[PDB]
Amino acid sequence: GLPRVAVDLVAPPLVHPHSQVAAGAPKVVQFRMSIEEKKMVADDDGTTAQAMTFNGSVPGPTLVVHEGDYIELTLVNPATNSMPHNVDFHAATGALGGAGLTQVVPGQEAVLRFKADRSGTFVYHCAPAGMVPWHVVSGMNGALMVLPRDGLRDAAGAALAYDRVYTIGESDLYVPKAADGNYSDYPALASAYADTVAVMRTLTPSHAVFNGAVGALTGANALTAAVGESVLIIHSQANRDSRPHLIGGHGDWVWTTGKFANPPQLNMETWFIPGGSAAAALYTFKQPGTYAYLSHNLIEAMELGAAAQASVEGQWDDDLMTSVAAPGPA
Ligand SMILES: [Cu+2]
Ligand SMILES: [Cu+2]
Repeated sequence: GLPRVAVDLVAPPLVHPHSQVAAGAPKVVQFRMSIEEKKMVADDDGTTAQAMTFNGSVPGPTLVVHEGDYIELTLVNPATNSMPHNVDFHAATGALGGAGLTQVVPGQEAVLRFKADRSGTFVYHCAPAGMVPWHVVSGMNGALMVLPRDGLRDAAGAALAYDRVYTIGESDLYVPKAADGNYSDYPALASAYADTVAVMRTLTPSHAVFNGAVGALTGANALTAAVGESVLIIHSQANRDSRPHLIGGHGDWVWTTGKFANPPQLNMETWFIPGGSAAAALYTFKQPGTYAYLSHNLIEAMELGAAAQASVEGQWDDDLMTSVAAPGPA
C-alpha cells in the first residue's frame, strides 16, 4: 527546524480537535496511520466487502492542519495484511503526492513529510501501481483539511466559524453477484479481486455507501446538532461523483470544489462533488427535527445507500414554517 507537534486521530464522522484560526506558527504536525484490510458487512442482508481501510475505517480519518504547516505521516502496513500500500495526498506536490515514497509491503512502515501550502479539503488515497482503482474502491481513502491560518471566511472577507465538523465519506462499491444473483462471499481478499474488476468495468455500483455501511449514519449513529449551531459537513468521494443535499436545509456557504481560497457561494440547494475530490459546506440549523443528508440522485440515495441523518434538538420557529391546515377533510 520548526516545532513538531503530534496530533491524535479520531474516527469518522468525528474530526480530531483543532483551532480554526490559529495565532500559532507553521509547525510540523505528526500523524500515524495503520493500513487494515478487513472483511465487512456492507448492508443489512449480510452482503460483505473484502475492504481495505486506513485506520480500520471506510473512510480513513481526516487529518486537519493549517496552511503553512508540514505533514508528517508515518504509514504502517502491519505484517498481517497482505497487499502492499501507499498514500497519494491530493494536497501534496511531487512524486504522485507521495505515492512514490510510501510503498509499504506487508510488515513495513514509512514516513513522509510534505508542506501543506495550499488550503482546503483534499482527498488522500492508496494508489499501488496497477491496483489504484481496486484499492481506492475498496475503502482506501480519506480527507485532509488545510484550514487557512486566519480561519474560514465568506465571499467578502468576513470571518466564518463552525461549532462542529463531521466527515461523511461516500464510497461507491462494486460487489459481484453469483450465477443465482446472490452476491458472492469471498474469504481471502485476493479471491475477490478477480470478479470485482469485471464489475468495475460496468461502471455501475452495486451499493453506494456513506462511512462504510447502509444505515451507517442513522439511528443511534445519526449525526447531532442543536438549533442555532453552525456545522461543517465535509464530504469526500475519491472515485465517483455525488451531489449532496440536506433535506429541509440548505448549504449556507459551499466550497463545492473544496479549496478555501475561493469564494464560498450562497444558498446552495444541492451542491456537487467531482469524483476524486472533497468539498465542504457550512450550514446553521434553524428548525429542530431529523434531517437527511444524501446524494440527490434519489436512486443512488434511497435505493443504493447514499443518505444519512442528522438529529437537531431545539425550538421550532413557526415563522419559517407552519401547518396552516393539517391534512385531512373533516
Ligand atoms: Cu492499498
Ligand atoms: Cu487521486
